[PDB]
Amino acid sequence: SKNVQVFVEKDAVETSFAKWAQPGHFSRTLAKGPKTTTWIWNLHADAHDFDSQTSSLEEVSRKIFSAHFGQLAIIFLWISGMHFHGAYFSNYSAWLTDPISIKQSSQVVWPIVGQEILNADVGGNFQGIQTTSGWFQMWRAEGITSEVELYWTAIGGLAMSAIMLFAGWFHYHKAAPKLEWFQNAESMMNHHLAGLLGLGCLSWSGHQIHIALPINKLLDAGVSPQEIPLPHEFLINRDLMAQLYPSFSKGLAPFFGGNWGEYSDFLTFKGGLNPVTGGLWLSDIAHHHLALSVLFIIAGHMYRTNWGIGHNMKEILEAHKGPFTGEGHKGLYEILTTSWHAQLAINLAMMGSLSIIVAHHMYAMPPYPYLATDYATQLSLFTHHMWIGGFCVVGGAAHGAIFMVRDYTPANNYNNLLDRVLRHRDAIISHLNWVCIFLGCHAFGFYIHNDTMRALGRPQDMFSDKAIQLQPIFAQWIQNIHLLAPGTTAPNALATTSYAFGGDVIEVGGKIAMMPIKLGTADFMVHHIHAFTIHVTVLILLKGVLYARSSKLIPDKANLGFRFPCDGPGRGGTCQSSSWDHVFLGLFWMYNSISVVIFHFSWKMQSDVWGTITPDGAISHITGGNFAQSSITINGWLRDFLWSQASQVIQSYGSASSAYGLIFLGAHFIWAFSLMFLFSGRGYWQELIESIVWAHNKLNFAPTIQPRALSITQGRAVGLAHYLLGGIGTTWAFFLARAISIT
Amino acid sequence: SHTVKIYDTCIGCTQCVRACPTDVLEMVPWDGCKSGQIASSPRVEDCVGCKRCETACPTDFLSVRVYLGAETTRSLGLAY
Amino acid sequence: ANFIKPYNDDPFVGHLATPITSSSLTRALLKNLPAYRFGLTPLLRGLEIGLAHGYFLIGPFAQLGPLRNSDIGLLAGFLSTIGLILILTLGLTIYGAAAFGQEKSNGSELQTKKSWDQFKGGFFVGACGSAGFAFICLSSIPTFAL
Amino acid sequence: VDLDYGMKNSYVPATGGDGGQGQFGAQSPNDWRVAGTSPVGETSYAGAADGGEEPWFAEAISTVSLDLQKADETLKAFTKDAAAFKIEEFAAEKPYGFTSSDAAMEELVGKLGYSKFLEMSTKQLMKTWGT
Amino acid sequence: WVTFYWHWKHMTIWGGNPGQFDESSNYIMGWLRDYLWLNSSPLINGYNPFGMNNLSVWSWMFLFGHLIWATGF
Amino acid sequence: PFPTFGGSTGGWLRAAEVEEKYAITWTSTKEQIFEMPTGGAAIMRNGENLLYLARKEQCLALSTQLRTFKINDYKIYRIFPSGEVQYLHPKDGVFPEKVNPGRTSVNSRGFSIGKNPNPASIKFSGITTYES
Amino acid sequence: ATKFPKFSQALAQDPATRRIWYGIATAHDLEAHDGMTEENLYQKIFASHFGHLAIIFLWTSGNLFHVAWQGNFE
Ligand code: CLA
Ligand code: CLA
Ligand code: CLA
Ligand code: CLA
Ligand code: CLA
Ligand SMILES: CC1=C(/C=C/C(C)=C/C=C/C(C)=C/C=C/C=C(C)/C=C/C=C(C)/C=C/C2=C(C)CCCC2(C)C)C(C)(C)CCC1
Ligand SMILES: CC1=C(/C=C/C(C)=C/C=C/C(C)=C/C=C/C=C(C)/C=C/C=C(C)/C=C/C2=C(C)CCCC2(C)C)C(C)(C)CCC1
Repeated sequence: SKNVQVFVEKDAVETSFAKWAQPGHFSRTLAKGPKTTTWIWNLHADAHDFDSQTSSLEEVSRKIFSAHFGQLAIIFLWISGMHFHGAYFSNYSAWLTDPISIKQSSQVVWPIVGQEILNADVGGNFQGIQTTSGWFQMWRAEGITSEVELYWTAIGGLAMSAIMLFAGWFHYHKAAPKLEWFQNAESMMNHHLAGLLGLGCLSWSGHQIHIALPINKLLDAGVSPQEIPLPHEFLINRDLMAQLYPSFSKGLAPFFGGNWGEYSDFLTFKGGLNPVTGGLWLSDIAHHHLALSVLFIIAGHMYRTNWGIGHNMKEILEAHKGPFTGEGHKGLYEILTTSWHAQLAINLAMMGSLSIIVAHHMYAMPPYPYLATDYATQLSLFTHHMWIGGFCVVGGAAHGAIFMVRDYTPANNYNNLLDRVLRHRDAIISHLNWVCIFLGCHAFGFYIHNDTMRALGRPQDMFSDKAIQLQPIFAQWIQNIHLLAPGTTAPNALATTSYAFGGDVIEVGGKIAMMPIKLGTADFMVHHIHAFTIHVTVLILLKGVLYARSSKLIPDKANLGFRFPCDGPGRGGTCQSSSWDHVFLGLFWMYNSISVVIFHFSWKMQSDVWGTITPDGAISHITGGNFAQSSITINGWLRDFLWSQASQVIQSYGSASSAYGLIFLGAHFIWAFSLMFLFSGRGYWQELIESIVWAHNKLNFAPTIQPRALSITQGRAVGLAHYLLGGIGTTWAFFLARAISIT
Repeated sequence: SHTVKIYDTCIGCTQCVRACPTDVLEMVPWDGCKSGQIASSPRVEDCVGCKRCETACPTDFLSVRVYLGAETTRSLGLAY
Repeated sequence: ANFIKPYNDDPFVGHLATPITSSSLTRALLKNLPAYRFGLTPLLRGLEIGLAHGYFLIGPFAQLGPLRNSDIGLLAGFLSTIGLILILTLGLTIYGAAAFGQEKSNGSELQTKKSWDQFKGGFFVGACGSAGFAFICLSSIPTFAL
Repeated sequence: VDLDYGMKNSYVPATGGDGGQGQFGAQSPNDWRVAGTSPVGETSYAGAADGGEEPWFAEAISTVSLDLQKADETLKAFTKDAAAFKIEEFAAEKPYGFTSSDAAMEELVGKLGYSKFLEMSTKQLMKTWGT
Repeated sequence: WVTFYWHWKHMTIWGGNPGQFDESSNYIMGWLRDYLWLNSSPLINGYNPFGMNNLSVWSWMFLFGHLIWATGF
Repeated sequence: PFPTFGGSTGGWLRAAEVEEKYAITWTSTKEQIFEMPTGGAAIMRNGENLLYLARKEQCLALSTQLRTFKINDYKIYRIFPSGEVQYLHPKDGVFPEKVNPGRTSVNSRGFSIGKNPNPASIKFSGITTYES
Repeated sequence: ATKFPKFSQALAQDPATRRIWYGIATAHDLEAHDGMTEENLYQKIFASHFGHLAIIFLWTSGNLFHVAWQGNFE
């Protein structure tokens, strides 16, 4: 009948604790029982690989839907806890009254073992750990005002968490959807693009227009939080709103009529940052979401469902083919509607890419009240979202490779774009290799050249703004374009989207919130290094996807799998030739890439933006503008950045920042610890274990689960894990400790 | 190039000859085992040194041993 | 329409006939280059190649070298170029010895010892002379103004 | 067909650490170390293919191929001994009204082709040659 | 480890403050801050944005070493 | 009799023309799509098929795939630059995994792996323990 | 052998760059060279030792010379 219908099987899986007591039930091999320690590790590594646990897409699909509900439940509990801790263990009320002086804190340590030192004198007759997630600013923007409200949102969160968990159980054990239900992309997109995003934005705009905007205006004006009317009061008494925004008097009459102009009071396109709080005007944010909402809702009506009108994605994809691309995009629809791994690849890459964009756009255009001046929170958020993004992007590549090895079928892909790509893979990889070498030699060479020149007493031969100069002309041009846009290419706007492009210095509390950021030779040099790092990462990852099934060296790599240790010592050596290993190596380069980016942000900002400005025009940046002539050499980074900005962590003992010092050291230890897994091999360890077991046997006792050394692949994984934790952890402490002081 | 040797502990499981990626091993008639067959390495000039054969042997210690040695284009798996 | 086809109609060779690989433009340019052109003797082939490469090499040294701002900068640039040409010539000599051997017969085949030696000689003369020409040209630059 | 063409190579097995020439020789008789590309109207790799107007891609012009007819011959020559052993055993087992090994071969291979002949047990052969 | 111990102990003795080692050598942070960090100031300033001294060669080699070490990885 | 393929950059190189080359042949009952070791997809012809590769392993890998299609009549040859051809697999007409009377043992040692001689004993001899 | 690793036919007959790399790092393992008798081994080692001694003395000579010609000993 209808193309789109709901098909669900009742009572699919019985709920019992029997399987719980039978570890390894999901796998046929593991189910037999443990005979060596490898079984234990394999149990945990194959837990969520449903494709290998079952051969039916319906079953795999059912598990994924329910598992997702589980994650949602966890996320809800997390958010709930944060709000609760902000209601019972925080100084929000005090901060709300004096946001500039009091420091945000929402965690308190018990008075055990001198750990109390960690409870700092943040302010407002309160002692606790200074948090840096930015909760206080967000709550202020929403218009919380009280701590009772925080408690209630916490309760809502707990309730929501439970509902999600029930949903997971219900849709797996009692009402499990069939495969036909899952395979309805057009419907899903229509619903998710119009309901989840469109209605979501519209609903949020409602809160912002009726509750947040009015309260925040009063707060900024000076009204004491206790004197601001309760949220419900604004919703009921239109007169009160009319006082603040003199258009609510007209009511919704202007809206139904075409006179949307009358609502210019609260819907505006001002641009720039609020002078008092140093954040984007909420009026603009309200119009933003309202506009986006309309767009999303309209977009949700593009695909056919059950009424004839609409587009069928298959047709659109197949029609787009050209002279240089054979059958074009034929075959892609089936792939994306019959392979979860393929979908995850695209979705995961885009999600990670978004996080990176959020990081850039959220510092240049501060979105929350009193966020820019809080340097600690700004740095924390930028770095956090930069990392999340990197991991996700690499993950997308990984799952893309899993697709090629597990779901790719030659029959369904003849002369399509995918086939043609795999037919000239040598050309693609060869060229990218060259691009990477070119960029790397030229970009890093600049730094080495400068180091040598400065050391040889020849400063006039360096690539600097005072010698041979490499100016970023293109970027400088775009900046000017964006600066002059308000009033020209953007006539109805009133100010620059960001003061970074150009403008005046916005200061809040004697501290600089935003200032024009200029680009010179040093910036050129660093930006091109970023390009090199990203390009190399792509090379490793793309090579893995393209050569996943076969290679000149190992023609039958596909049969070996996605995660095999090697093929042997032959052919000169075939170690680490799997696609999994390419992901393994890619993560190391992603670490390098992101590390450089976050360091660039930290030094540039502390040198050319952040700081204090006097009543008159005197700007004193935190580091003093050293970036221009010091970041052009490697010695400069080691001395004027790492060595100098690390004075805080190393001298944190005896203070509330002591934890960071300990973690800094601990992270270094873990990083080094990992190098033993990354440089050694299973053979040595297995033999050592044999001798150790001899001792236990000599005393008449030994485990039946014979002790064995970690697999080759696991060894690499353990090493990478500790390596990443240690490296990121070290910077984490370094940044946070430094930031607390600079703030 | 490489040297592959078979020992008397073979049981004629044929698993090794079914794993070689370059047809270096064969099953020849023999009387020392119940199966009445033993493995041989007639074409070691095509051994790449993968050691897949060894991984397939079921005997306590490999009855088929591959000792890596002189390297040629064939043994180094060079298509170029 | 397919603008990419198997090279030489061999579906199994490791190459493809793309617009870049096999277009009238590419074919024409490569056919008339000194290296592959028809009729040129080994010496002349080297000469043309050398004349071309020497002229553009004096620039980098002259404008970005250690003594660029010195009055004798151009002279220094010339000397540097000559040095680089010598290094490259050593390479050519050594390559020929290893690739071709010690006694040859075919003759007039760039790929023989005698022909290679002649080719190398041409390169040296052309390169050094070309660099000198650039020195003379860069000594006084025309503004082409009426 | 020179069955020893491959064996007749320049490779010399070392004392210890080398499997040897094996069954079909360890290396090609010809040396891969040939020259590079040459100008139009010239040849480099001995019996190379003229690149015509595109000498740069001459190495992509195939000159080495397999004739299907010739393919049959190589199959027969390299498997001659095996066929001999097979027919010999068939002869040993008191063939019905046997004639000559060669004659029997022709008769037995006239039917059951040649490949099938090579893959058949003496028992099956005798059953087949009952007539 | 052996060489670090000898150097730091002697450095403090030569400097006239044997106490620094005596008290800060008990925990790891001391070694990092009062030895590696404190005594690296002359080296990292062999060549700076303001000039150079005879320790420039030693400064350059220090960075050179880090490169080779990491390249090994 | 070449299968239908549109070309790839993963085909053979100079070695195939100056050192050595390989070729596989088989017969099919239907036109079907297979994946070639070089990279890509091709359609076999209804009948005889011939394909050239640069390595024996590449050829034998394809044979494995062919067996899935229920094709067991494949033959592999090595063509030298001068035109000489060597029949390589199935060498005696019978696949190696099946014992064929008439095949002699090679490289066989009549003792357990642990009975090989001690390295010191064969010092300054040139032979190895496993060849001793 | 007729290639770079004259002491090893195996490496010499190698068609790759390994021939060069390994020949350099297996040069002083005289005991494993093709056709090595114990007598020759000892004799070659003895001579090699003379060379090492010479290098040590040349090194010492240089220090004295450079200090004397370009130093401030007096
Ligand atoms: C500091 C340590 C270090 C260095 C320098 C390199 C260097 C390199 N890695 Mg690498 N890598 C490292 C650590 C390092 N790695 C670690 C720890 C890992 C483990 C995860 C890896 C894993 C890894 C992978 C998986 C990949 C690389 C790749 C690369 C290459 C990138 C291409 C390039 O920029 O060439 C330029 C190289 C330079 C060193 C630039 C500096 C050299 C000077 C400044 C330029 C001019 C010098 C000139 C050429 C010669 C001068 C003559 C005279 C000095 C004698 C390059 C050779 C990629 C590759 O090979 O693709 C191309 C690749 O795929 N790396
Ligand atoms: C993201 C979630 C999250 C996180 C990380 C924290 C973290 C913290 N909370 Mg908190 N909290 C949360 C959510 C969260 N909370 C929520 C949602 C609520 C509302 C209910 C609260 C309510 C709350 C209160 C009321 C208090 C805290 C406190 C604390 C701190 C001490 C935690 C503690 O009890 O240590 C000690 C840990 C324990 C006593 C638990 C015992 C350990 C158990 C037994 C191990 C688990 C057994 C294991 C799972 C067995 C498996 C069986 C199988 C069936 C699974 C710590 C910083 C305390 C604090 O800060 O005091 C100053 C405090 O008083 N929280
Ligand atoms: C308009 C209807 C609608 C909405 C709102 C959603 C929303 C969602 N779907 Mg979805 N879906 C829909 C229709 C819809 N779907 C249809 C028709 C199909 C079949 C074609 C699917 C098939 C589908 C699959 C297969 C999956 C999803 C998933 C998801 C979640 C993605 C994760 C996320 O963004 O977290 C955002 C989280 C929240 C916003 C939390 C709230 C979530 C609740 C359920 C919102 C319900 C409305 C709420 C009660 C508000 C009522 C308004 C009232 C107050 C006035 C998200 C909650 C994924 C998932 O994780 O599911 C568990 C997933 O795997 N959907
Ligand atoms: C949307 C996110 C997402 C989802 C749903 C999946 C889902 C899946 N991935 Mg995948 N992946 C992702 C993101 C994701 N991945 C990312 C971002 C990366 C890049 C790092 C990868 C890299 C990756 C690889 C390389 C592999 C998978 C595999 C798998 C499959 C099995 C997972 C498994 O073994 O479970 C078991 C899960 C675990 C054992 C994880 C436990 C957590 C470990 C111990 C790390 C914990 C670190 C912790 C945070 C540090 C705390 C520090 C503290 C102690 C001090 C499954 C389909 C595997 C597979 O076979 O696919 C078919 C596989 O080989 N994925
Ligand atoms: C890789 C990056 C890099 C770059 C660009 C430079 C650049 C320079 N260095 Mg430096 N240097 C570097 C790394 C680098 N250095 C490193 C890593 C070290 C440490 C070993 C040094 C150590 C060093 C010293 C000690 C000195 C220099 C000097 C110089 C200058 C002289 C240039 C010269 O003679 O080149 C000659 C260049 C060429 C002959 C060829 C250039 C490449 C051509 C243009 C490529 C053309 C490609 C073409 C477009 C392809 C398409 C063709 C098609 C269209 C037909 C110049 C400013 C000298 C100086 O005075 O300093 C200012 C000097 O004394 N350098
Ligand atoms: C924070 C949080 C949360 C949340 C909460 C909320 C979110 C609340 C709210 C709720 C709400 C409050 C909602 C609302 C909604 C509304 C809406 C969504 C509206 C709509 C509209 C409409 C539907 C309209 C329609 C129409 C039109 C279009 C026009 C004409 C007429 C009509 C009617 C037809 C929770 C607790 C969960 C958890 C924790 C966190
Ligand atoms: C981008 C492009 C292009 C290209 C360009 C180029 C690449 C150029 C180059 C150019 C060049 C690179 C040139 C060169 C020239 C050279 C010369 C002009 C030389 C001369 C010499 C002479 C004249 C002589 C000398 C001598 C001798 C021989 C010896 C004795 C002495 C003397 C001195 C006499 C075109 C436009 C096409 C088009 C588009 C694309």
